Amino acid sequence: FNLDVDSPAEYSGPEGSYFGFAVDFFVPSASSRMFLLVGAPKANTTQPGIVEGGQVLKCDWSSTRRCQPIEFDATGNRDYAKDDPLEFKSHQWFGASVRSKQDKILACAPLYHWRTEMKQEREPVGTCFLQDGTKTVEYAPCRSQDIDADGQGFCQGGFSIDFTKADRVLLGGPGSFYWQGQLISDQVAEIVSKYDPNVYSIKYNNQLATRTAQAIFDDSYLGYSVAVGDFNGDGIDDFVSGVPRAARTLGMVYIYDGKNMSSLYNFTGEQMAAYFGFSVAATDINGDDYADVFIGAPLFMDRGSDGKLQEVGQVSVSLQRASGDFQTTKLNGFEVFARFGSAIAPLGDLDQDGFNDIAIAAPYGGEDKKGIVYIFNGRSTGLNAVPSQILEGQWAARSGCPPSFGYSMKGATDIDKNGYPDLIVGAFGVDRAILYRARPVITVNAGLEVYPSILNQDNKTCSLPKVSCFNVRFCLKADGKGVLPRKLNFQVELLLDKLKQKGAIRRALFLYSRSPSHSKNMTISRGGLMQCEELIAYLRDESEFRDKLTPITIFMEYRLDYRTAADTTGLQPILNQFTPANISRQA
Amino acid sequence: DYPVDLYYLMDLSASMDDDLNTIKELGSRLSKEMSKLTSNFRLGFGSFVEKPVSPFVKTTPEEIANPCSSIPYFCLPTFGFKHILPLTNDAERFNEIVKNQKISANIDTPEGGFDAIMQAAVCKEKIGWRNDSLHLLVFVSDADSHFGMDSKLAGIVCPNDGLCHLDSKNEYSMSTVLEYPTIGQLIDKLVQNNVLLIFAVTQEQVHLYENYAKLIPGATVGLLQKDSGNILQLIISAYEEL
Ligand SMILES: *[C@@H]1O[C@H](CO)[C@@H](O[C@@H]2O[C@H](CO)[C@@H](O[C@@H]3O[C@H](CO[C@H]4O[C@H](CO[C@H]5O[C@H](CO)[C@@H](O)[C@H](O)[C@@H]5O)[C@@H](O)[C@H](O[C@H]5O[C@H](CO)[C@@H](O)[C@H](O)[C@@H]5O)[C@@H]4O)[C@@H](O)[C@H](O[C@H]4O[C@H](CO)[C@@H](O)[C@H](O)[C@@H]4O)[C@@H]3O)[C@H](O)[C@H]2NC(C)=O)[C@H](O)[C@H]1NC(C)=O
Ligand SMILES: *[C@@H]1O[C@H](CO)[C@@H](O[C@@H]2O[C@H](CO)[C@@H](O[C@@H]3O[C@H](CO[C@H]4O[C@H](CO[C@H]5O[C@H](CO)[C@@H](O)[C@H](O)[C@@H]5O)[C@@H](O)[C@H](O)[C@@H]4O)[C@@H](O)[C@H](O[C@H]4O[C@H](CO)[C@@H](O)[C@H](O)[C@@H]4O)[C@@H]3O)[C@H](O)[C@H]2NC(C)=O)[C@H](O)[C@H]1NC(C)=O
Ligand SMILES: *[C@@H]1O[C@H](CO)[C@@H](O[C@@H]2O[C@H](CO)[C@@H](O[C@@H]3O[C@H](CO[C@H]4O[C@H](CO)[C@@H](O)[C@H](O)[C@@H]4O)[C@@H](O)[C@H](O)[C@@H]3O)[C@H](O)[C@H]2NC(C)=O)[C@H](O)[C@H]1NC(C)=O
Ligand SMILES: *[C@@H]1O[C@H](CO)[C@@H](O[C@@H]2O[C@H](CO)[C@@H](O[C@@H]3O[C@H](CO)[C@@H](O)[C@H](O)[C@@H]3O)[C@H](O)[C@H]2NC(C)=O)[C@H](O)[C@H]1NC(C)=O
Ligand SMILES: *[C@@H]1O[C@H](CO)[C@@H](O[C@@H]2O[C@H](CO)[C@@H](O)[C@H](O)[C@H]2NC(C)=O)[C@H](O)[C@H]1NC(C)=O
Ligand SMILES: *[C@@H]1O[C@H](CO)[C@@H](O)[C@H](O)[C@H]1NC(C)=O
Ligand SMILES: *[C@@H]1O[C@H](CO)[C@@H](O)[C@H](O)[C@H]1NC(C)=O
Ligand SMILES: [Ca+2]
Ligand SMILES: [Ca+2]
Ligand SMILES: [Ca+2]
Ligand SMILES: [Ca+2]
Ligand SMILES: [Mn+2]
Ligand SMILES: [Mn+2]
Ligand SMILES: [Mn+2]
Repeated sequence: FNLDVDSPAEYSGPEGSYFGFAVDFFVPSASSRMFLLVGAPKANTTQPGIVEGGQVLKCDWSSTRRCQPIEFDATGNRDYAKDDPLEFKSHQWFGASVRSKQDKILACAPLYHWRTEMKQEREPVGTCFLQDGTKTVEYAPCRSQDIDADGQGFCQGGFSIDFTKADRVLLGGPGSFYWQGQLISDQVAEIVSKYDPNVYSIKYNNQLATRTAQAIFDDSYLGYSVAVGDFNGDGIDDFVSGVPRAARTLGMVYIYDGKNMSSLYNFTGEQMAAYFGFSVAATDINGDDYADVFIGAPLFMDRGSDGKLQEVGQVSVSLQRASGDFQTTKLNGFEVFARFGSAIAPLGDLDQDGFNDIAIAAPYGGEDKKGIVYIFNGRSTGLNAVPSQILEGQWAARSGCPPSFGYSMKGATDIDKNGYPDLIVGAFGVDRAILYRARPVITVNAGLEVYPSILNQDNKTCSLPKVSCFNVRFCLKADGKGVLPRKLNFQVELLLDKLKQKGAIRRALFLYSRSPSHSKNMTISRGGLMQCEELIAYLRDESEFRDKLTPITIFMEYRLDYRTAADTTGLQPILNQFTPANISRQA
Repeated sequence: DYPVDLYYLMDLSASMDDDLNTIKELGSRLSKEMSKLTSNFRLGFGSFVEKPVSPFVKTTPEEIANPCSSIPYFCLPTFGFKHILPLTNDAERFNEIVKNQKISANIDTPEGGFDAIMQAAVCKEKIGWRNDSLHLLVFVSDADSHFGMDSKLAGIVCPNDGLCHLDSKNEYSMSTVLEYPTIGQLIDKLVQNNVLLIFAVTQEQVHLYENYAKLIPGATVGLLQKDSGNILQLIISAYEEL
C-alpha cells in the first residue's frame, strides 16, 4: 500500500528492443551505490555482423537516470573453420533473463544457436555470460557432445536462472532430451576456474543435472521457470521448477534436492492447459523460516457467476510446514484475459510489518490492456488474498506487442537505503522499466477524552467575565519503522457540535478562541513519549437555543504535513491503512 | 431441411504419413454422405503444420526447404496454417485437393493446430461462414497441439488477438508474430462465431483431447480408423438439432 505512485522513476532503453523483458538489482562491493539491471533481448548491438544480439544495461539510480550498456561480449561469430561459422549470436535474445547476486551479474541468451562440432547444424543450446567485476566468462552447459534433439541441442540453457545462498547457479533448460527439460547446477568457483575460450564443451565434475527419463515425459518443458529455497530443513537451497506441460498439459512443479539432484515434492495443476508452472517463486510469507511455494497458472479458467467460463489466471499459495506437508490455497485473478500470475516477485517486507509480502502481475489487465501489478501482504495465517495496492500501467500499446507492464519484476532490495524494500517492474512491449519506491509507514494512535460526559445546564467553574464549561483533552502519539526524521509536524483540527450542518444552531465553542473550531500546528517526536494537550470549551446558555435533545458530538481530526516529513529523495511517508482516520466521542 | 457448413482442417505434419490414406478416404466419403440429409451443403478445407521458427524446426539451410532431410525424404516446408479451399458447394473440387496433399515435417510432436482453428473461426469472410447455419469444424491430427505462451521458446511474446490474419497467399501471415491461442481465447471466439469443434484424433490422443472438449462448449471428440465412417456417425447424429 506504501508504494509511491506519485513520483516513480522512469527508465527507458532503445525502442523496439523489449527493454524490460528481464529486470533485477545490483549491489556490489562494500557500501557503494546501487543500480538497476534491465534486459533488452532484441536490442541491436555493436557486435560485428551480429543483428539484434541483445544486451543488458546498467542504469544508475543515484541521479540523472542514465543507462550504460554492460559489455558482456564484443566479438562476432567464431569460426569453426574457413567459411564455416561455429555459432550464431544474431537473434540470440541475450538478456531474456537477468539474475544478480552481490557483485555478480548473470545474463543468458536462450535463443543462442550453436553449430555442432561433428557436423554442420544450428542447434539452440543457449549460453550465458558471467561478470565478477572485470573478468567475463562464458557458460554453456548444454553446448556439449550430447547433440541433436535427443540430447542438449535444443536445450536453450539459460531460459531461466537464479542464485542460491551458497554460490551455486541454477539454470533451466526446457528443451533437453527431446524437450523433457533439464536442471543444471554448478558451483561459481568451478564456472570461472574451468572456463576456457578454446573449449566449446566444458565438463564440470560438481555438475548436478536431471538425467533423461522415459519417452512418455518428452514435451514437458521442465525448467521453464525456477526459484530457490530450503524445504527439506537442512540449510542447502533446493531447486524448484515449473513443468507446465507435464501430466497431459495439467502442469506440474518438481522440487529437487540442491545437493544430489533428487525429487523431493510435487505439485500438480487442476485444469488442462492452464499453464500451471509458468512462473514460480519461493519466499517465507508467514514468518516461520520455511520458504513457501507460489505457482502461477496465468491461463487458468474459472467459472463466472453467469455460468460462463472466463480466463482469469490462478496462483496457488502453498505454506511449508516442518512436518513435511504443505497447506495450499488458491488465488484467482481479477480481470479476464489479463493472465494474472504471469510474473511473481517476492518483495521482502515491503511495509516492514514483520511478514514478507509479494507482488503478482497481470500484464494484460487494466484499461486498454496496459498492465496491472497487485501487491499482497503476508500475515500470521499466510498471504492476504485482497491486494492493498494496485499498480497501473500508464503507457498505451503502439501497434504490435501490448505494453506487458508487469511481465517481469524483482523485489526485496532496498535501493535508496530508506529502510524499505523497493520494486522494479518491466514493460518490454513499450521498452520501459519503472522503479517504485516504498513510502515510510506511519502508525498513529489517537486518543480522545471528554470529561465530564454529562454537561449541566448551569455549571459555572472556569474563569470568565463564568459559564457552563468542560475540559477537552486530546492525546497524540506517532511512530514509524525505517529511515524517517524524528520530528513529524501534525496539523490538528477540532470541530465542536459538528452534527449541526452549516446553517443550523450551534451550541459549543472554545473558551478563549471564541470559535467552535480550533486549529493547532503540532510538532511531535516519534518514539519519545505521547504528547497531550488540554483546553477548555463551554456550552451556550439555555435561552439561546431550545434544542437540548441533539447530542453534541465532539469531533477531532488530524493530518500530517508530509512536506516537512519527506526525505532527501522527495519520498513522502504514508499512514497505515486500517486506522488513519480522525476520531469522535460525545457528551 | 437446414443449411450446414463443414470445414476440413487436416494436419500435414510428419506424424501423419501413416494416417494420410485414412484421411483421404475420409474426405471423399464425407464428400458423399453430406448431400443426403441436406441440400444446402458447402464444405471447405485447410491445412496446418507448425510455426516456421526455431526450436520447432531446424534452422539449417537444407532442412528449411526440406524438413524431411536426414531421413531422407522430400516433403513440403514447414508452415503455420494455409487456407486452401473456402467452403463452397463444389464438392468434387474438395476431393481433388485432398488427393494431392503431401506430407510436411517439423521436430516437436505437438503441432500448431490451435493457430489453424483460430484463423478458420474468426475469418467469416475468407472462409465464408453462412449467417444461419451449422458451423462445423472437423479437426484432424495424430498428436497433441501447442497452446498459449509455448511460443516464448521461439521468441514470440505478442499474444494472439483472435482476428483474421490471412495474407494474399491465404496463409497465416501472423504465425511467427503472434503466440498460439489459449483454450480461453478459443472458447471466446468459437462462440462469437458459433462454431462446433469436432476433435478427430488417434486412440492415444483421445483421453487427452476429450478433456479439451469438456472445457470447450459444444465441442465433441472422435476416433480415427481405416473405416472413417465413424466420424460421419457424429455429424449425422449432430443434425438432430431440436
Ligand atoms: C514427481 O513427479 C515426477 C514426474 O512423475 C517424478 O519424476 C519421475 O519419477 C519417476 C518415478 O518412477 C521416474 O521414473 C523412473 O525413471 C527411470 C529412468 O532413468 C533410467 O531409466 C531409463 C529407462 O529407459 C526406458 O526406456 C527403455 C526403452 O528405451 C525401456 O526399455 C525401459 O524399460 C525404460 O522404460 C534408462 O534408459 C536410463 O538409462 C540412461 O542411461 C543409460 C546409460 O547408463 C543409457 O544406456 C540409456 O539409453 C539412458 O540414456 C535411466 O538410467 C527408470 O529407470 C525408473 O524405473 C523404475 O520403474 C520401473 C517401472 O516401475 C521399474 O521396472 C524399474 O525397476 C525401476 O524401479 C522409473 O521408471 C522418472 O524418471 C522421473 N522423471 C524425471 C526425474 O524427470 C518424481 O519422482 C515425483 N516426485 C516424487 C517425490 O515422487
Ligand atoms: C540425496 O540427498 C538427500 C537429502 O539431501 C538424501 O535423503 C536423505 O536420506 C537419508 C537416508 O539415507 C535420511 O536420513 C534418515 O533420517 C532418519 C531420521 O530422520 C531425520 O531426518 C529428518 C529429515 O527432515 C524431515 O522433514 C522434512 C520436512 O522438512 C522431510 O521432507 C524429510 O523427508 C524428513 O521427513 C529430520 O527432520 C529428523 O530430525 C531426523 O534428523 C533416520 O531414521 C534414517 O535411518 C537411519 O537409521 C537406520 C536405522 O534406524 C540406519 O540403518 C540408517 O543407516 C540411518 O542411519 C536416515 O538417517 C535423510 O533424512 C534424507 N534427507 C532429508 C533432507 O530428509 C538422499 O539419501 C541422498 N541420496 C544419495 C544417493 O546420496
Ligand atoms: C462542572 O465543571 C467542572 C469543571 O469543568 C467539573 O469539575 C471537574 O471534575 C472532574 C471530576 O469528575 C475533574 O476530573 C478529575 O481530574 C483529576 C486530576 O486530573 C488533572 O491532573 C493531571 C495531573 O495530575 C493532569 O495531567 C490532568 O490534565 C488534569 O489537569 C483526575 O485525577 C480525576 O480522576 C478526575 O477525573 C476535573 O478536573 C474537574 N474540572 C476542573 C476544571 O478542575 C465538575 O465536575 C462539573 N460539575 C458537574 C458536571 O456536575
Ligand atoms: C536492428 O537492426 C536491423 C538491421 O540491422 C533492423 O532490421 C531492419 O528492419 C527494417 C524494418 O524494421 C527493415 O526495413 C524494411 O524494408 C522493407 C523493404 O523490404 C520496407 O518496406 C519496410 O518499410 C522496412 O523499411 C530492414 O530491411 C531490416 N534490416 C535488415 C538488415 O534486415 C531492426 O529493425 C533493428 N531493430 C532494432 C530494435 O533496432
Ligand atoms: C474523518 O475521517 C474519516 C476517514 O475514515 C471520514 O470517513 C469517511 O466518510 C466518508 C463519508 O462520510 C466516506 O465516503 C469515506 O469512505 C470515509 N472514509 C473511510 C476511510 O471509510 C470522515 O468523514 C472524517 N470526518 C468527517 C467529519 O468528515
Ligand atoms: C499553522 O501552519 C499553517 C501552515 O501549515 C498555517 O496556515 C496556519 O496559520 C498555522 N496556524 C497557526 C495557529 O499558526
Ligand atoms: C446476413 O448476411 C448479410 C450479408 O450477406 C448481412 O448484411 C446481414 O447482417 C446478415 N444477417 C445476420 C442476422 O447476420
Ligand atoms: Ca536442502
Ligand atoms: Ca513459510
Ligand atoms: Ca509486510
Ligand atoms: Ca526503499
Ligand atoms: Mn505431427
Ligand atoms: Mn501417425
Ligand atoms: Mn511440432
